[PDB]
Amino acid sequence: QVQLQESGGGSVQAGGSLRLSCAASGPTYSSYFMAWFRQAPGMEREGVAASSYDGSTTLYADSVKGRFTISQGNAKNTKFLLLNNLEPEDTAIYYCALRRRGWSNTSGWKQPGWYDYWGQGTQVTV
Amino acid sequence: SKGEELFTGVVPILVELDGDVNGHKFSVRGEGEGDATNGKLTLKFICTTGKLPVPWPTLVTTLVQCFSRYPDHMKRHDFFKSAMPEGYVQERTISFKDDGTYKTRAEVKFEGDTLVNRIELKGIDFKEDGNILGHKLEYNFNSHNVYITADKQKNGIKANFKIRHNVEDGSVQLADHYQQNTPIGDGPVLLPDNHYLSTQSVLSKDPNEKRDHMVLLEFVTAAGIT
Repeated sequence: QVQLQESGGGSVQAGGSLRLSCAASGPTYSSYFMAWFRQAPGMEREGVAASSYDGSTTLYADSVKGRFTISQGNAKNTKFLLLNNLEPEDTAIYYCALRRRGWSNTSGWKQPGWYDYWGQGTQVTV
Repeated sequence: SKGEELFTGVVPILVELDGDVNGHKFSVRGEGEGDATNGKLTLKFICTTGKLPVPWPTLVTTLVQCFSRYPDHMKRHDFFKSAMPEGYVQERTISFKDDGTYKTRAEVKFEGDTLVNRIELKGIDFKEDGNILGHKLEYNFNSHNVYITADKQKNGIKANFKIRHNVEDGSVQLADHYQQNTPIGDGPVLLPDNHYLSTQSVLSKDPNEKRDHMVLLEFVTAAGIT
């Protein structure tokens, strides 16, 4: 039912920066808790960053070390993830994930089963 | 029945509505508290776009049945709390007699400590000087009984009930409600035997408030089993 535009990957040299995008087209009364996971070559999906619908809660994994920032988009359920100070260890495909189910707390945010709808991702290369 | 535990104590509520009736756009934001232990809701709604193009009483039903009080012997028939925190979808057709029709679609779920109701309302076929568009409705809301039945094939429930709005001329404008509710999540929910919810509401105004607004006080109880 609900659909996922994802954009703005690419390639950079060490230190550079890219901005990922993600928008959810669906019923305009729906809200989503939105995240990005990333998958290294033969390794598993790990959580990177996540943010509630209103931007009121914003969470980052330990690999981020305050280098990455989620910012709220122009429109209802659309957001950007700014990747700063990129290093080769951050090379991967970056998947947008959405949670439509309600939540009491965000303790589960790093599990892929916390979400409901996934993207195809985008490549990020340094 | 595990989500029952989220409604012990007092719960903040946020309501958000985006509406369109015969082309007139408008937004409503509401905030308040609910106390399911006593089946009591206190809320203050504000039209953020300006003057509300419909009478406030016609939006009461659209603007969180999970705050109803279910007696202990009826707990297993409370669908609405069983869906939480994951939440449910609530869809209505509201057919006003010899006037237009509202169609509404809404998500009711938790977003942290707050129970949120986001609504999209669509109104068509309203005569530009009917009781609705011609703001001819009394600022009050009569007591009603909401009859609930199960919808086993959509793992949710249905409800049918009649709302009787008092017209400023002594007559009564009625509004037929058809409603279905579905879990958002996959986890299990309580599906009930036919009961009803008995409701009573008080509407008022905040004297310090200049925006078009509605203060609402509601008391809802479940009844009708054993």
